[PDB]
Amino acid sequence: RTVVVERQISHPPEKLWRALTQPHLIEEWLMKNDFKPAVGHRFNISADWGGVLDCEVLAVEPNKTLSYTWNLAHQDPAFDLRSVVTFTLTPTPTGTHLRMEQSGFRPDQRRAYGGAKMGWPQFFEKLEQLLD
Amino acid sequence: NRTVVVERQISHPPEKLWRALTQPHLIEEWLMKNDFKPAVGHRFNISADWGGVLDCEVLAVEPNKTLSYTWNLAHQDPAFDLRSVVTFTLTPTPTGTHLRMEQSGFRPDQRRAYGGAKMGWPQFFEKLEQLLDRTDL
Repeated sequence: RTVVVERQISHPPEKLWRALTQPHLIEEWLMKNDFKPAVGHRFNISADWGGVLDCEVLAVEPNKTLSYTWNLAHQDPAFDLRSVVTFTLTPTPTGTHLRMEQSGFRPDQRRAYGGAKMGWPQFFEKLEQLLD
Repeated sequence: NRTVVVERQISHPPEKLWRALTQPHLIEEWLMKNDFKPAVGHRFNISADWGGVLDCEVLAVEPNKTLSYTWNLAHQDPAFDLRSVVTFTLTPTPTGTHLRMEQSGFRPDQRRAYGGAKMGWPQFFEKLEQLLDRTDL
């Protein structure tokens, strides 16, 4: 299954791009992370309570495309997530159109699938609030 | 090995607080998704919408007084390989209940984990107090 979220952002691509690629900015709308805009770069996204995700930068195309894995190794197949998250920025007259595609959810992971459709909209809201 | 301690004075009776700490649908309100059960040895998970998950096991249960369970996450990187015990202690007071949360098991090589819990628990308790107030008469 794939979770897709799209939104029209009222800011230029460069400004959105920074909020998507700078650690301290990502942390504002997302959470703690050691992200770096370099293909092959491995990093983690974690929460203050201990939860953590394992990621690797897959593709980087300044102001246009950003993709990285978003996984968690777990003995329980229901929580053993392997996915790809890809941001696609499309410049428009008023700002930038942003699409997020997260792929890889298995039928036995409704929890992760559902949590993604619920959480991304919130993550986006915090991102827009940040840019505003 | 360090331990995180957080205390709060809650303006609600111990029984009410106890329910919010032991009821799945209530725990999810201030904490997150879970399949908790007030039974010693019971294994469960606490998971987030973004994919994060913790493996837990009930260790001790003393109605309206004490509650303890493991709070772990197996990870290849020792910085994230968390192994800890969370224990809640309820002490009846004239205006409500005094709550203490002790989470021990933090290794000296897990600086980020220790600090995250220090400011993470205050956030959870804030939502806990909010829940107790909105569900009050």
